Amino acid sequence: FQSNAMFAWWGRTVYQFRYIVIGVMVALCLGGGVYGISLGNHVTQSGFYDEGSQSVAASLIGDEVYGRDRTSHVVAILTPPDDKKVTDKAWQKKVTEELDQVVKDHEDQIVGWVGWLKAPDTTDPTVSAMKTQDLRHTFISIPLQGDDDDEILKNYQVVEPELQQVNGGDIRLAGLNPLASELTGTIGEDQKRAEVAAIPLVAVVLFFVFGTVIAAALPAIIGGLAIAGALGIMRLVAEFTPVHFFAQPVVTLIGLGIAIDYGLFIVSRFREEIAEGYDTEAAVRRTVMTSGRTVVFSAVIIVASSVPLLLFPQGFLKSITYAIIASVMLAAILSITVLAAALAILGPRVDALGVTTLLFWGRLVNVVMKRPIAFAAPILVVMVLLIIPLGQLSLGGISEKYLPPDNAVRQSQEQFDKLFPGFRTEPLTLVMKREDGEPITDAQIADMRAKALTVSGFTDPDNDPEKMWKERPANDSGSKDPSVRVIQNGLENRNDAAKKIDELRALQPPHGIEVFVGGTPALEQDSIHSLFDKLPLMALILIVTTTVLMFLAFGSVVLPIKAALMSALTLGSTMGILTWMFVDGHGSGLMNYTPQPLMAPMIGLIIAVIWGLSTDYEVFLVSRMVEARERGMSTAEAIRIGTATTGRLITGAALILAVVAGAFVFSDLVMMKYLAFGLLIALLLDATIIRMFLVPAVMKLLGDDCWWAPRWMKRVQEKEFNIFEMLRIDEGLRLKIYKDTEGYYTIGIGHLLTKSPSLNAAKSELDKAIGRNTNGVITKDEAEKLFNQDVDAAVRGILRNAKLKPVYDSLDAVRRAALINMVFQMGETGVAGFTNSLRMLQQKRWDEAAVNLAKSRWYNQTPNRAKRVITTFRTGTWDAYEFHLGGIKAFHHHHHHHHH
Ligand SMILES: CCCCCCCCCCCCO[C@@H]1O[C@H](CO)[C@@H](O[C@H]2O[C@H](CO)[C@@H](O)[C@H](O)[C@H]2O)[C@H](O)[C@H]1O
Ligand SMILES: CCCCCCCCCCCCO[C@@H]1O[C@H](CO)[C@@H](O[C@H]2O[C@H](CO)[C@@H](O)[C@H](O)[C@H]2O)[C@H](O)[C@H]1O
Ligand SMILES: CCCCCCCCCCCCO[C@@H]1O[C@H](CO)[C@@H](O[C@H]2O[C@H](CO)[C@@H](O)[C@H](O)[C@H]2O)[C@H](O)[C@H]1O
Ligand SMILES: CCCCCCCCCCCCO[C@@H]1O[C@H](CO)[C@@H](O[C@H]2O[C@H](CO)[C@@H](O)[C@H](O)[C@H]2O)[C@H](O)[C@H]1O
Ligand SMILES: CCCCCCCCCCCCO[C@@H]1O[C@H](CO)[C@@H](O[C@H]2O[C@H](CO)[C@@H](O)[C@H](O)[C@H]2O)[C@H](O)[C@H]1O
Ligand SMILES: CCCCCCCCCCCCO[C@@H]1O[C@H](CO)[C@@H](O[C@H]2O[C@H](CO)[C@@H](O)[C@H](O)[C@H]2O)[C@H](O)[C@H]1O
Ligand SMILES: CC(C)=CCC/C(C)=C/CNCCN[C@H]1[C@@H]2C[C@H]3C[C@@H](C2)C[C@@H]1C3
Ligand SMILES: NC(=O)CN(CC(=O)O)CC(=O)O
Ligand SMILES: NC(=O)CN(CC(=O)O)CC(=O)O
Repeated sequence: FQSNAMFAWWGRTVYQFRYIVIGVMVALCLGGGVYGISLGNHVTQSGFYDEGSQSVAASLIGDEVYGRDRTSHVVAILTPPDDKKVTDKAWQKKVTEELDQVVKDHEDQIVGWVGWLKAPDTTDPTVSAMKTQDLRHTFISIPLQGDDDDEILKNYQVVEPELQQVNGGDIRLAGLNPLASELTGTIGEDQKRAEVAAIPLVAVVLFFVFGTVIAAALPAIIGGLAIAGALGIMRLVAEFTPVHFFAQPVVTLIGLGIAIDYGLFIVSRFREEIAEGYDTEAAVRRTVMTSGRTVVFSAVIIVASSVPLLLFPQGFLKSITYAIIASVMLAAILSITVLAAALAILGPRVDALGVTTLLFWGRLVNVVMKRPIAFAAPILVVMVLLIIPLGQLSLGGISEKYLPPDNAVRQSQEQFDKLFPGFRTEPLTLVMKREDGEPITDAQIADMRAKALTVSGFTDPDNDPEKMWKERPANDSGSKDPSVRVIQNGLENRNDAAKKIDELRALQPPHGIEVFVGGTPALEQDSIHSLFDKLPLMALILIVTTTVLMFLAFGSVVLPIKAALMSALTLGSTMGILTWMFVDGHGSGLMNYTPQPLMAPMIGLIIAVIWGLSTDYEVFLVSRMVEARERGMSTAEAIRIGTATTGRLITGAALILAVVAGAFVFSDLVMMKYLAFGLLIALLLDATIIRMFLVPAVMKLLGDDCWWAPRWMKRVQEKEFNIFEMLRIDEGLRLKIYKDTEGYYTIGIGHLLTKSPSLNAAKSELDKAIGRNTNGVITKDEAEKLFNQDVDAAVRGILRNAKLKPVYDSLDAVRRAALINMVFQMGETGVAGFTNSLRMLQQKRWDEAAVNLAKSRWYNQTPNRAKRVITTFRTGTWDAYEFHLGGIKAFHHHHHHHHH
């Protein structure tokens, strides 16, 4: 619990079942990936509104009674080839027959085609308006089949290829479905751009991190298994709840980079351990206990940064939140299962194949350390003046402007609105529902119209307020229930939406009738309102949880307050820049996008994403500084320690992430660029300004005060392993007299009492040793003290031996215990026989000594104990004893049994 206890268990478990683990998980990830390629046909485009808003309710009631509008499904501009005019009866007949053929061949997809071209001899002003007055252009409407927008789009995409060939191909398709097909079509382009531009780029970066093919390929394989598995999970999620189109690229944009970053960290750690002298099995466990632990905790931070998005009612954000959680969790799991097992099978062979086969930063901190205010105050001000273009943001819905200005589908729509003005409308609606269920009378309608005319700001083309707020059209999909009537009118200024909606909702409905104010402006504004109405609580929950987790990771009261400061800074600065780029349009001409109002759900998402990004990177950096301090370093040093060995990893992690996000800034979908850029900025801001400058400078405000909590701080007693626990394993611990392998009476930790066959003689010796009537039984304490005096005796003899005193003096405390261990087992004169091996140890040639000692007869008679001691010589840690193989069936009394 709250301890490496379980990571230690899994670290050794994953090695032991390295074949089973690596087989099952790859099977599941590949199996899921195969199952996850059908996700593309089970995704939705809906989820940008508030399902519980009055505007959505108005739409449901409206569509129920009057029928959903299908006149906007497909709009098609027809233009006669040889500067001919639409009045040409011959041209009229060929095109008409072409249109009838498409409808005849696709009646499951198409309702029919409607337009002036169907009745050129009409007196209808609107129908006659479906042709330009130069008679060079005319448009038709092509209503499609389907009971929801996803089904309708699929029906469009079915008939689109043949529909595009009408009029010799000179037919321009616009409206909802051609635009929706183009907007959702951006997904595949971004995926393919990642698969071709981002993947080899990541491969190169990885190959410049490790000098080896295998070591560089492993993180890439993990990312690929993560994407496959995550998409399979999202496909499973689709069986229960709607999954948005935008969830698929998020898996690749965010999941892939994070997964590879995880793999990079763990493989890198595994190599450290190998180089430190630990064998494969131990290296695997130590990697999981440290890096695996860091990865899992990283996943928790990101999940905790994503969950608050579920407070938002937009299905768009919910799907994405599910996608992030599924990606990050799977990434963390894979890095400590498949990857660990792979390293457990490969071992040092992760560096077997190198480049041949397919072919004082450290004082810079000090500068700012000495000069904290020389760097902090300017940056602290600069990143605030970057927040000032965050006070100038606009919010809108989805339009053709989300596509680049040179996009053919966008331009077709823009030509339609140019050639045929007035046809495209976004009116506010007054949806009236009578509660009794009885018909709504003309008196009640005239009542509502009057109260609507009270509100100003609505269009009036016919210059007569009697012809304002006309009744919504009805089709054959409508129930025509008399208890529901809908009147509607458009705004003169669309930026008056939020205000005019309230005024309409301020009116008083007549005769007990529920009035629902709807329309696309209402849907957008209600969604905008819903998101900022809940943003504070989401922000509170976000900040609190991330701070609470940092209370646990740091053990400080100030540092989490400090990091919150930093994230809120790098957030507001980043979002201020994004607003400067996408709202004000700085960079628009260069990156070929249109300056426009943002989308409110993308703000909630980018807040969570930037926050979790800032928190995760600072936790890893700071947590280590903390470890150095506990290790005994100085405030200024602990910081130096921290920054320097997180350095190469953080930059290597930020870079790979930047590559992936960099592939997505080229997306034709403008909100995708907004997201990908938000990544790059906050990433760059943390990999440099925050980490290398602000943090250390804003860590010097004080020496020893940032580390402070009451006695509600980590105990970290550390059960500092000692020589007592060491030989307790090798020689046993018995509190009652027993016979060892030679049949001699022994007690405690291998302490010979006597060679007499008499038990009472041994009890005699024990009573004189402990200083009381023991009756053959001692306490653990008495055994420990007894053991100590034996250790002192062994040391005195070692220091008395001229063959052992030099090597003993040269050794660290841990390796000294290993030498004492040998003296206990075979005696000083025995240990002094290893003249060459002792010389190697004295020269700190750990590997050579370890190799040489294994060739001994001592290793032959007692391999398990010898390997334990030898490993201790190789690494200089207690690792060989803190985790050892069970058994130890034979106990034997040691040399240097001290007597009173
Ligand atoms: C772990 C890493 C890799 C992840 C890989 C994930 C594998 C995905 C699961 C394997 C395939 C599951 O198969 C799928 O399961 C669900 C069970 O609820 C079934 O779905 C069933 O339950 C839902 C519950 O409302 C019903 O709406 C549905 O009509 C019904 O058929 C699917 O018909 C089946 O096709
Ligand atoms: C992502 C952004 C999406 C952008 C969406 C842009 C789509 C624009 C859709 C334009 C809709 C044009 O739809 C067109 O409207 C007129 C009415 O106004 C219809 O005309 C219909 O109503 C008129 C009178 O109101 C009747 O006299 C006529 O008999 C009838 O056909 C046309 O049959 C239809 O083709
Ligand atoms: C990256 C993949 C993620 C998927 C991206 C989303 C693509 C699908 C949504 C594109 C269109 C947005 O959703 C759509 O917006 C337009 C206006 O905003 C609405 O269209 C409304 O306004 C237009 C004029 O502007 C009217 O002609 C039309 O009668 C009316 O319905 C649609 O009712 C709504 O369905
Ligand atoms: C060890 C294996 C390593 C690789 C494993 C990863 C497998 C998954 C990678 C590809 C993601 C799934 O496959 C993906 O599915 C959808 C539908 O099938 C495709 O995309 C399709 O629908 C999307 C939106 O729904 C459209 O934008 C696109 O025009 C269309 O082609 C993607 O272009 C394809 O990339
Ligand atoms: C601390 C633990 C961290 C790990 C948490 C893992 C995440 C799992 C939490 C799922 C929350 C429950 O998910 C529940 O179903 C859907 C999912 O969109 C939500 O969606 C709700 O509104 C949508 C509109 O889009 C409806 O289609 C849906 O019928 C409705 O349930 C609910 O508001 C939510 O209550
Ligand atoms: C992690 C920290 C998180 C930060 C905490 C965030 C709390 C900030 C709450 C501010 C509330 C802003 O409130 C919101 O402002 C914008 C304008 O700016 C309004 O938006 C309205 O005005 C703008 C400009 O005229 C229009 O483009 C937009 O279509 C319209 O809806 C919203 O209707 C309103 O709800
Ligand atoms: C998607 C939402 C809600 C937030 C963004 C999620 C993102 C990118 C966090 C940044 N952190 C991911 C990789 N971080 C890397 C990992 C390896 C190593 C040690 C840890 C873990 C810290 C660094 C260096
Ligand atoms: N482990 C040892 O020192 C064995 N030595 C024995 C010695 O140094 O006297 C022989 C050797 O190094 O080959
Ligand atoms: N492990 C035992 O029971 C006996 N041991 C001997 C010992 O621990 O001293 C054999 C060995 O370690 O190879």
